[PDB]
Amino acid sequence: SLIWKRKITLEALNAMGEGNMVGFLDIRFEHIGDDTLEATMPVDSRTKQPFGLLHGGASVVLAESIGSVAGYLCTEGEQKVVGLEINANHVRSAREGRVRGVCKPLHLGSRHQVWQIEIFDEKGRLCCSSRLTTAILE
Amino acid sequence: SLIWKRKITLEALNAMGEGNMVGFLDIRFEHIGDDTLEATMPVDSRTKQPFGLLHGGASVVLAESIGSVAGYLCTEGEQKVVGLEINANHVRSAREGRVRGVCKPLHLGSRHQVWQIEIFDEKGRLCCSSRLTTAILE
Repeated sequence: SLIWKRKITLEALNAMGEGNMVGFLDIRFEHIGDDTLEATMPVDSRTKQPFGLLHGGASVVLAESIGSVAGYLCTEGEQKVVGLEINANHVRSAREGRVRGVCKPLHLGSRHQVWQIEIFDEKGRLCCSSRLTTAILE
Repeated sequence: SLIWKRKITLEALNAMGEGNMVGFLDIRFEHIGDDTLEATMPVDSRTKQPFGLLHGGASVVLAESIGSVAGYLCTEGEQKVVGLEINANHVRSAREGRVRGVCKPLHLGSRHQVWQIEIFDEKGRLCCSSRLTTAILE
């Protein structure tokens, strides 16, 4: 059940975000499984909408940040991935703590990938369910 | 045609984002047409992915931020809107300057709305095309 083509530590994964949006929002990769990737993100002033709830766009930032790196980790050599389409349903609000995105593959093709990212609050309740489609670039 | 059911100034729209994600990303509402709403956002360390390009999630934050306010402005009284579903197609990268989101209605119903937000780079080229589906809550 090992999907990755590249090895990475959590440390090197987290180093990527410095000085860009992932770093700005304190998105933190927490777990690399054989076939899943997890990261968390705070529900705070940088990720809230004007009414004090997690911004739906911040959930999508989290989903795309995880899916894009998972996609890259399933390519090899100088190959890369480019995001084509992302979609999400917002099913429950969040207001505090950190939310966790859990990313698993739906398709790992030679030309495209599809990733499912589900985002949960600290009580394990689903707050957002998303899918990302990428193209592989040679 | 005039779609709005509430009056608001640009200054009042821009005040909403102070101390939350919209303000922190320097998202700025710039134009209220009779049937269109426009805001801009910088491509910088707050909105880039690790390779110097506008993060696709940042495009979705911009789209959801504009569409949510647009939706609200087409309701009345104590009604509000909640975002249900969002999708976005990433069609061109952006690397610097500001991008501009342009939000227009696809459908305004009594109980749900569908908004389209197109995001253009500083040269007017389409970079992201998104749809936001909202519910109107009493």
